Amino acid sequence: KNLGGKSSGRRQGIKKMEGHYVHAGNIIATQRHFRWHPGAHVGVGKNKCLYALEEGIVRYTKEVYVPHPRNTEAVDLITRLPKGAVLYKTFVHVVPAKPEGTFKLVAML
Amino acid sequence: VARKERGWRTVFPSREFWHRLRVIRTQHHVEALVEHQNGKVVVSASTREWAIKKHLYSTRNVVACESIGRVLAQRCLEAGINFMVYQPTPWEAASDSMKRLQSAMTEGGVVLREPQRIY
Amino acid sequence: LTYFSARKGKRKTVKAVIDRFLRLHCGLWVRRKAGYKKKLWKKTPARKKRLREFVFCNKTQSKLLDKMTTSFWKRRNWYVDDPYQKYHDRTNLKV
Amino acid sequence: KNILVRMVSEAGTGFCFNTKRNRLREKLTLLHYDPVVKQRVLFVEKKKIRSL
Amino acid sequence: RRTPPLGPMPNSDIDLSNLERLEKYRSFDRYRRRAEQEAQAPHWWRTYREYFGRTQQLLERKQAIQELRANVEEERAARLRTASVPLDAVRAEWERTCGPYHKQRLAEYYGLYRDLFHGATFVPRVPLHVAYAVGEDDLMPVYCGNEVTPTEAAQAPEVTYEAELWTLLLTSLDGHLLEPDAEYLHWLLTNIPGNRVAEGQVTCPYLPPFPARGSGIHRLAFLLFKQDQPIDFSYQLAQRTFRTFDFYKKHQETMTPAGLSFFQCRWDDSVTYIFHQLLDMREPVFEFVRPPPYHPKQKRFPHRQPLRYLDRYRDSHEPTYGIY
Amino acid sequence: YKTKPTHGIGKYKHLIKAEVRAINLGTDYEYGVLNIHLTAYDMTLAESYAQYVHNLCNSLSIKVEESYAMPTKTILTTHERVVQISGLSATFAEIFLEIIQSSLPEGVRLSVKEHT
RNA sequence: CCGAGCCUGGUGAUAGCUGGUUGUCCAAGAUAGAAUCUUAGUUCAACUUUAAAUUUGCCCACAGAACCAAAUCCCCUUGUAAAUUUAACUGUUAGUCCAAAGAGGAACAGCUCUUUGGACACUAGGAAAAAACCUUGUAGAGAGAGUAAAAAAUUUAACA
RNA sequence: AGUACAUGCUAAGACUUCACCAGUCAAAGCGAACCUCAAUUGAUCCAAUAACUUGACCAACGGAACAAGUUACCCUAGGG
Ligand SMILES: [Mg+2]
Ligand SMILES: [Mg+2]
Ligand SMILES: [Mg+2]
Ligand SMILES: [Mg+2]
Ligand SMILES: [Mg+2]
Ligand SMILES: [Mg+2]
Ligand SMILES: [Mg+2]
Ligand SMILES: [Mg+2]
Ligand SMILES: [Mg+2]
Ligand SMILES: [Mg+2]
Ligand SMILES: [Mg+2]
Repeated sequence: KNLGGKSSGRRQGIKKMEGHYVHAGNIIATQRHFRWHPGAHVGVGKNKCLYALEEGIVRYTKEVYVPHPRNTEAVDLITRLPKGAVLYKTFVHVVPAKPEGTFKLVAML
Repeated sequence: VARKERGWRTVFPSREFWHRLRVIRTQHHVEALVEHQNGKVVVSASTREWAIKKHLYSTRNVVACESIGRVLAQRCLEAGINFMVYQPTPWEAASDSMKRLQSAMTEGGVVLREPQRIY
Repeated sequence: LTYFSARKGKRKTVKAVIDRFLRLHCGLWVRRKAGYKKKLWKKTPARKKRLREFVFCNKTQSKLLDKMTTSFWKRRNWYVDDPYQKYHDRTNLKV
Repeated sequence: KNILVRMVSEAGTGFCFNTKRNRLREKLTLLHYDPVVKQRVLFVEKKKIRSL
Repeated sequence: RRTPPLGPMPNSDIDLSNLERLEKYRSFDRYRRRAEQEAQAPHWWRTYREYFGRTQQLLERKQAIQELRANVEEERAARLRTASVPLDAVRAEWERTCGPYHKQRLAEYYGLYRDLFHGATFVPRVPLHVAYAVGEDDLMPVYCGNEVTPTEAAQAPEVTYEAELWTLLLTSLDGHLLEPDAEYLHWLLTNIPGNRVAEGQVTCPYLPPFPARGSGIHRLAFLLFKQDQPIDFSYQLAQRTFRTFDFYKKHQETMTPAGLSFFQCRWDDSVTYIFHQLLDMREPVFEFVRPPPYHPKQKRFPHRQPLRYLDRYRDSHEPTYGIY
Repeated sequence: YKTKPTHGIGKYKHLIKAEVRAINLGTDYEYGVLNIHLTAYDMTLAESYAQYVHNLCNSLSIKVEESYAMPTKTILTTHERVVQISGLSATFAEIFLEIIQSSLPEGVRLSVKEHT
C-alpha cells in the first residue's frame, strides 16, 4: 500500500566547481535548499539556482553569516545562539580575470 | 565603469557599492566610516578626536550625530567621494539621530545614491 | 513516406513537415515551440517568452526532416520581401 | 471556487488579458500597462472565460 | 573518512554542557559586531581576503571638557537638539593635529605611494594648502583628493603653508603617453626661502595639465620636501619624462618629504588649448573600448537556440548575394 | 565537506536545544520550579516589584520560566503576580531570599511555594 | 476435413511469430537508459564502423565540494596516444555467475530487484568431470628451455 | 491555494529528470516603481472567438476522435 514515489533525480549540484574559468551568466550551482550563498559578482535566481555574473574564476571560501534582518527565521535563530557562536557558511565568488576594457587610440585629430 | 560586487544578496550588508558609510554607536563614542570595497577605511569621522569632541556637550546624542554628519559631509567634499550606497537596518533607519545624519548628508552635497554602472 | 509512387515512381513529401516547418538553404529547419497558444493563464511570462520563438532542430532531427521532403523544398528561393531571407546562409563557420 | 476571466481594455483597443478572480467578489477594474498607448490604462472586466 | 583539522576549531571553546548558564545573544547588533571582528581576523582556510586582498594635554582637554559641559545654555541646546558646531575651528584643528593621518589614508587609497615612491610611505607633517586663482574674485583650494578643471589650473598656483628650505614638485603619475611607468613633471621649485614661493629656483616652467579626451581622470600630486642643504639639480615631452623614485633616491641623503596634496583633472577645452597653442600638437583622442562580447564556437546545428543565433555570428547586417 | 579538514564549520543544532522535581543527588542541591505570589492592593506597586525582582533575576543568572498572573478577587480588589524561579544554591538561596525580604516597598507579602 | 461446405479470383492478403539466409582472407568490433495499447516489438539514446577537420583525451596534486564507511567530483605535473567536431550509415540492450555495499523472499532456492569491480559469450594450463574458481591473453613451425597456478590436513574425556 | 496587476517589451550566457518534446535561471538594454509553496499537471489536429484567448479524471495522466462479457466447439503462429 505504498503508491507513488517514482520521481527521478533532480540532477542538481555544483555545475562549475572551484578552479574552473567561468564567463558571464553561467550557472554555478543548482540547489534545493540554501547550500551556498552568493559572494562577489554572483547572483541568485528565483529557484535558488546560483549563477556567475562576471567572467573570471569560481572560488569557494567560507565566510560569516550575518543575514538581512527582515528574514526573521535566520535572525531569530541567531538569537538562540550563545555569545561565542557565529554562523559560518560557504560562499562562492568569481575572481574577475578580464579587465573592464582598455583605453586605446581611436582618432588622431 | 568599474565593477561593483553586485552579489552578496542573501547576506547583510550588500556589497554593490564603491564607498560605504558605516556608523557604530558605541556606549560612549559614535563613529562613521567611508570605505572602499577592499575593507580599507578611506574617510573617518570619530568623536574620538579632540577638535570635534571639545565642541560637543555629549559625544552621543542627536547633536553629536548632526555635528559629525556635517563634519563627514565636509570631509567627503574635500576628499572627492561624491556618491554613496548606504544600507541601514530597518529599526535604526527609523531612529531620529541617523535620519538627521541622512539629512546632513543631503544638505552637505553628498548624494546618498551612487549612479548606475555603464555597461 | 512513399519511396516510389504508383503513378510517377517519384518520392513523396509528407505534407505535415511542409505545413509545420521552414527550410533554410544552409540546411537548418525552423519551427515553432509546442503549445505557444495553450494554457497561458497558468504560464509565467518567462515561459511564454521562451515558447514564442523560432527554434532550430537537432542534427538527427534535421536529417530526418531532410529525408522526408524532396528536392523541390531544398532549393534557393529568391522571394521579394521574405523576412527569413537573411538567414538562408551560414557565415563564419569553423565547423 | 475561482473563475478565469478576460480583462478588456478601455484604451488600447483590441488588447485583452486574462486573470483569475473569485466567484463571489465584485467586478474587476484594474490598472494594467497597454503597449499600444504604452501607458498605464484602466481595464474593465467584460466576459468570463472559464469557471475552474 | 574524517581528517583532523589544521588550526583551532571555531565555536569550540564555548561548547559546554550547560549553555543556559552562559550569557546570551539578546540583540541583533552584538552578533554582527562580533562577526565583523572575526571576519577581519585571518584564518587557516581559504577566505575572501586571500583572493581579493603628554599628560598636560590630557589635563587641559579634561579641563576644557569640564568647562564646556558646565554651561547651562550648551546643555539646554543639546537636550532640545538645536545645538550646532562651527565647522571652521574644527577644520583648522583637524588641519593641525590629525590631518596628516587622513592624508596618508587618502594618498594610499589613490595608489600614490605604491607608484610615486614604490610603496615607501612617509608622514606629510606640513598642513599644506594650494589655491588656483579663478578670476580676481575666488581661489580654488588644492588640498588632497579633489577635482580641478584645467581651465582653473591654467596659471601658476599660490602655495600657502605655515612652516620654516623647501622643494615643490607637481607630478602627473598617469599622464604619460609612451611609457606605462614614467610620469610627467609640471613645476619643481627648489631652495624655497621660508614660505614665499616667488623667490625659489624654478627648474622646469609651469605647464597646464593635459588629460586627453576619453583618457579618464588624471591625478596630480603636489609633493613638498624638506630641504636641509641647498642642492643644485639637472616643451619637449621627451625632456619632461622621468621617475620620482630614482629622482628621490639620488638626493635622499638630506631630503625628506613633508607635504602632499593630490587632485583630479578631466578633459575640457583648455586641454585642447594646451595641445594646440604652445605645444603644437594634434590632440590624441581615446575611447574606452570594451572587449568583444563572448559567443561560443558556432555549432553546425544550434539545437533549441532561437533564430537570433544567425545574428550573433554575423558582422555585416546588409543583404549579401554571393555570386548572383 | 565530510573529508575536508574544515568539516562541520557551520553546524549549529548542537548549540540549540530544539525541545518538575528538585535535583538533590549527593552534593549539588537544587530547587525545582518556584512560584512567588506577589499580592497587593495596587496594580502599580505589585507590577513594579515584579519588574524589579525580574531584573534582579536576569542579572544574577536565574532561569525565569513565566511571569503570569491569576485573576483578581472582589472584596477593594486584590491583584497579584507570579514569578517562576529556578536556579539557586544554598548560599544563593539565603542571599536571594534576604534581598527579597529587604526589598519590600509597602505592605506586600511574599511566597516561595512550589508548583501545584 | 462443417461452431459453419467446396472451388476459383482478390491473394505472393495478413503474422511483432518460427525456421532458414550459400566463396576466401584481413582489419575494426559486447550490456546505460527514456518512452511506447509497451515489455516476443519499435523510435530516441549509449556503445560500435568508415571517411574528414582540428587539438588536446586518459592517469591525475595542493587547494576545494551542507546542515540535518569503501569512496566519488574537479584537477596542474608525469606517463601516454588518444580525444572532440563534421559527413554517412548499419547492428546489440529480461544478459548469466562470482566478490563487495543493499532490498524482497525462510538472514532456502541453479529465486527476484539496484550500485561498484571482474569473468563468460575470444586462446590455453590447473582444481576429477567443470561458461562464471586460480594461472594466462594477439594468434605460425620446432622431436629445445625457464616458469605460473597446481597433491587436504585432523583421531578425542580414568582418578585424589 | 494565496497576494498582486510592469505576473511589461526585448536580450549576452548557462542548467536540465540520463534521448526528444518539454521545462528552468538570466547579465545588459527600452519602459517603469523607488512573488511563496515541491508535486499543484496534458502535446498535435480539430472546434468556439473579428482579435487576444479558451477547450479533456484524453487519471490507461507522451493522450488512437468515439468500441463489453464468454467459448469444456474454439482455431491459427509461437513459448513452458
Ligand atoms: Mg525517491
Ligand atoms: Mg528511476
Ligand atoms: Mg510473408
Ligand atoms: Mg580483429
Ligand atoms: Mg510483442
Ligand atoms: Mg585534466
Ligand atoms: Mg604470444
Ligand atoms: Mg535532458
Ligand atoms: Mg535585468
Ligand atoms: Mg497508457
Ligand atoms: Mg502510457
